[PDB]
Amino acid sequence: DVVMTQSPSSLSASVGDRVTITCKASQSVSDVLTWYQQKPGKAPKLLIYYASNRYTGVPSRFSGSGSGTDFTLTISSLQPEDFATYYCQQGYRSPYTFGGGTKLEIKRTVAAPSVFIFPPSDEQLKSGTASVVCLLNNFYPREAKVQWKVDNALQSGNSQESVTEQDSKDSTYSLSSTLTLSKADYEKHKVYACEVTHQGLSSPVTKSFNRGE
Amino acid sequence: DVVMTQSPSSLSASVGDRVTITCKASQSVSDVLTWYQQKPGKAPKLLIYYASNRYTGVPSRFSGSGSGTDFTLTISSLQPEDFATYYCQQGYRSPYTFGGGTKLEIKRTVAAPSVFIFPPSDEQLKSGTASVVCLLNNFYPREAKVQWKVDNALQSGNSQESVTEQDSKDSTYSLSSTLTLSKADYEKHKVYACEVTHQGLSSPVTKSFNRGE
Amino acid sequence: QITLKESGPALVKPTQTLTLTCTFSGFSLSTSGMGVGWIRQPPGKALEWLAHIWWDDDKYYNPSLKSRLTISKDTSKNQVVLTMTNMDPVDTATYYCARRANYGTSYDYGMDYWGQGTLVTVSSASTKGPSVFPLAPGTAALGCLVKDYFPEPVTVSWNSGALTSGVHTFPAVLQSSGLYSLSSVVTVPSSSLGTQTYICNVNHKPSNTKVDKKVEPK
Amino acid sequence: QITLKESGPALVKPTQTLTLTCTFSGFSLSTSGMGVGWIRQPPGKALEWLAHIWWDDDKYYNPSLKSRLTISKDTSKNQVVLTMTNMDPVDTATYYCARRANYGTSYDYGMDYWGQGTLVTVSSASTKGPSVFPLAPGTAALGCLVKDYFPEPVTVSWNSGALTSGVHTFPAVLQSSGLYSLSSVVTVPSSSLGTQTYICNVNHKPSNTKVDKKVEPK
Amino acid sequence: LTSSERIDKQIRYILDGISALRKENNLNLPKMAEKDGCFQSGFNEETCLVKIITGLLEFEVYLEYLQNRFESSEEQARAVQMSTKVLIQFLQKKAKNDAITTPDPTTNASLLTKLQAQNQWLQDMTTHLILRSFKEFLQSSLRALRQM
Amino acid sequence: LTSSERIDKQIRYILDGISALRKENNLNLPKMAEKDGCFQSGFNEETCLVKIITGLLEFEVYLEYLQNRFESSEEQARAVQMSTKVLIQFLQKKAKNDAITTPDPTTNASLLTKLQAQNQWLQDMTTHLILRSFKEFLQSSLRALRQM
Ligand SMILES: [Mg+2]
Ligand SMILES: [Mg+2]
Repeated sequence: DVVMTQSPSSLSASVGDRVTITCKASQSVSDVLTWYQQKPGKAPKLLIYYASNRYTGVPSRFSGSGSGTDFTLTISSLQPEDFATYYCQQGYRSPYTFGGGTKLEIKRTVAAPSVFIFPPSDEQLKSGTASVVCLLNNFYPREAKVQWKVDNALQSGNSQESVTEQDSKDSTYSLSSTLTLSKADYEKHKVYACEVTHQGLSSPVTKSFNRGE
Repeated sequence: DVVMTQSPSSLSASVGDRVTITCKASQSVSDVLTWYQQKPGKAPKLLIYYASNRYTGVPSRFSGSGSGTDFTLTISSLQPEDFATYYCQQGYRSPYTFGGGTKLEIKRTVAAPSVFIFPPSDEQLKSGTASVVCLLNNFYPREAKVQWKVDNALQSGNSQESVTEQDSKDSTYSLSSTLTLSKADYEKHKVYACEVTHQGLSSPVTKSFNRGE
Repeated sequence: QITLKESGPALVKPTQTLTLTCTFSGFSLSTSGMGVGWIRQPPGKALEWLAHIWWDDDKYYNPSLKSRLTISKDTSKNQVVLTMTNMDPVDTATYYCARRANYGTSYDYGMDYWGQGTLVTVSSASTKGPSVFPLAPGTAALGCLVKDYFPEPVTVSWNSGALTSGVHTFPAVLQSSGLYSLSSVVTVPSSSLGTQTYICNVNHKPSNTKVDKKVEPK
Repeated sequence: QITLKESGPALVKPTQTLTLTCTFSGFSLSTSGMGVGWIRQPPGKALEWLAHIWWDDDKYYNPSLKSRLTISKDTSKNQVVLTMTNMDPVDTATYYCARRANYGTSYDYGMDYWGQGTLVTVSSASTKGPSVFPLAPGTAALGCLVKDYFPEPVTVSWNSGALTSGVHTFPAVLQSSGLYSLSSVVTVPSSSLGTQTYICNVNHKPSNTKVDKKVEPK
Repeated sequence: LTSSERIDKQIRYILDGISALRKENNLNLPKMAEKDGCFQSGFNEETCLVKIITGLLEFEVYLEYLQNRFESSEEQARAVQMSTKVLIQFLQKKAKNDAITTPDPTTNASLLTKLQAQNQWLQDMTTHLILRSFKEFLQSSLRALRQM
Repeated sequence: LTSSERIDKQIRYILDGISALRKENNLNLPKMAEKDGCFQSGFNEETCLVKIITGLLEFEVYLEYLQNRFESSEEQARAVQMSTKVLIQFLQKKAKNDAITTPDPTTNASLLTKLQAQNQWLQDMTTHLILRSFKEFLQSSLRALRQM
């Protein structure tokens, strides 16, 4: 019956910056509006209740405002601890509809990734397939690409990427590019290299280990 | 420090009669006075508190009155259930001194006792001594005397009397005159008789059993 | 449910410590205006108030006996203890503990809740269990005789409490031998002598003695 | 302490009943103004309010899903049950239950207490336990690889929770084979490799599978 | 009455009223100590009376606080009484369409006499029950009212 | 504000005041039933409003009862306040021999502001503690006073 709409759907700001997130209602819900903060996977945490009243324990930098159909959440001096998705819920009438959510990202100076490679394990090789993992730790921005080379032959369709959510301790990300081959493919070649293309590098740095190490 | 004195120390009235029990104080205890009713052996039962206020459950025929040093407990229409000793306690200052107590007895028409005799038991005879018991059930007044005859010889120093407290069901008493002899004395004679002298009799009725019955 | 129960010895030697314990339930001695007192009653005598302890540990005593009297409480176990030392035969009595509540208010009922009472005999004579004998004869009575025991009291039940009608239990008489003796009879119809079973249950707690005897005629 | 915890299956076949149970502690659902609701969140998606039950059994639902939704409560066991039947793969999500308290007052905080949430995967694929392999190299990283399991999620602890510093656990990636795969690494100093023991504790509750692997170089 | 009797009945009157009212913070309220002389362990007829008059005067401050608290509750209950009366006018004005029942004024007078005729435990219980039933009634009403 | 908003904030005001008051008898108090139309199992925008206005008017009787109860407590607390003042005059008159301490009027004013500055749970607790300490103080005093 009620539709809540949030804008923007995503936001990126620096530490010490100010963040503005708005939420509109299809019909008036008076001041009965509630903001939530959600970390990845974890359950939401209560921030503001009744539009402008602060829940116990919430820092003073969080402040909501508005009534009727226009509502706004404001973070005064942004800390890296505030990395989360912020949701909007009206509690006036059923259904207690949520908003689309606003993903808040933290900015920082461009950081080069710390790259290390792990070879396939002995137990995995003594089985069906093999997997080579390229670890890229603590870099920003999240935008990055990883290419795999096997005997100087670029691969395709053999790898998948996994990225952590933004580490609120330093606003960095981490990548895990896993190259999956068969046991016969790992024996048919010798050299295995990971090619990292990231903004924090002057050149696409390549790491590699050999079959006999 | 405080001395409570009750008068009379004993009282006897009929069913449906009125009873007056007074209690005096050596010094003023205001209205802080408490009456108790005590059955034989059992713990006292609360009747009146604060001189004239009735404790929960006490029948309306109980009513106390007075203040300072003159206090009075009154039983309007006496029932045979009211057989007890009534006490007087001041709760003003320590020591919380009691009165001497007033023993209330119930009057009734003179009742003749129902007399029966029990011979010494087989187990008692097959031991040190022997005991003959003369039972006198449900009589009034309590005044009664019992003589023992052994081969028509009146005894002395060989018997003791035990009397029940007044049976509030019918205001009667019961006697237990126990004659104690040695096993040789019970064998040296044959006839054993109990001589009951009571007001409810026109003549001192005698009961008896023989050695071989 | 409010319950106060006394606990202690039924027999104390002369010039020997008497320790009585009153355990209560249904109220807290830490409540404002609450108090527990001790009152004794020699056999067939008037009551005598002994001691009292209040919620704030302000203990009071009868001035005549304060020399040998020490009262104390433990509100965590609901226990009030009155201690009498150097006991004399003059101080043989039934010892009660009573509850005094709502001291200063218009609900100061006084000693509104009492315990059963503990009979304390003071004598150097030892404890002895009783001997029970039956007594057998439109009514002819029956009963049984409980003789030669020390100290008072005993409990005589008939058919485990199923028979209370027409029961006259006589108080104990102290024989010149120093031991007590009593009898308990039941007024029964001569019709039910061959139908019902008449057995007396004699219990002497001071010696943990329990005797049962069946009554039959001859 | 207020605790709400969801309980239910991690895997449901298509067109098969899904039964979720929310057990709470620290409050009574019979309290005036108290209520418990159900809210779900598909992986990486926005929240969607599902149902709600009040203290007076006045149940409310999201109008779009009321056909397959039946909520009920048992205030004697502190349980709220939401039942979804004929499950579809579109309704795979993390299912939360939340507490709504003091409804009409100025203390209507909203959903102020939530549970951890239960990840519900809907697929005919069977449950499979994972396979764990170590990953080994002034810092050279280490870790271990958890591969080929179904369904999500797993839990990867390092040294039974004693090691949380510098840990980057990566989210699972659904392989084209249909099974999930993830890795968990620890940024360790190369100095402590021969001193401390680095073992990862992999726990996959949907299959009651628990695996431990030691990480060593070569 | 005499001097000690007027003291006893005046205190008995105050103690009864306190029980009628009774149905972290580190505050210093006067208490009775052993050295104050009001115990048998050192009973002083004058030292105790000095502590009594002193403690009651130092208690007289907190008695004014209690009257402010119970007056606040009296002003609180009268506010709920009048705020409900406005809530009636709000709802009937929004309705404007009347099959409305209004209670009998003399039936209410007969009930108020009966509600207050019972003892204090029943009236403290009745006060306890009226508050819960009315708040639960409003929460059920407001929920349906918000669905409009 | 609009019609539904004034209803919501007016009810929110009443509900807050009821919680501020809250810290056998078979009485008929209005409740919300399924057939009254205020539930989802049969939601009627008019049948529910008829039950709301009716139930509140039938509740308006018991609201007058609550004001009489809280006024009785206000009159009760003011009586203990004045009865203690007479108890002071009684005791000092019986003494007549004065090493008497009288509290500072402005020190009491600073305390009353602090006692009422804390929140409602602390003040309900403070009211709870003042009553127990004063009754216990009087019972200890009266006991020593009766020993004279
Ligand atoms: Mg006023
Ligand atoms: Mg007035």
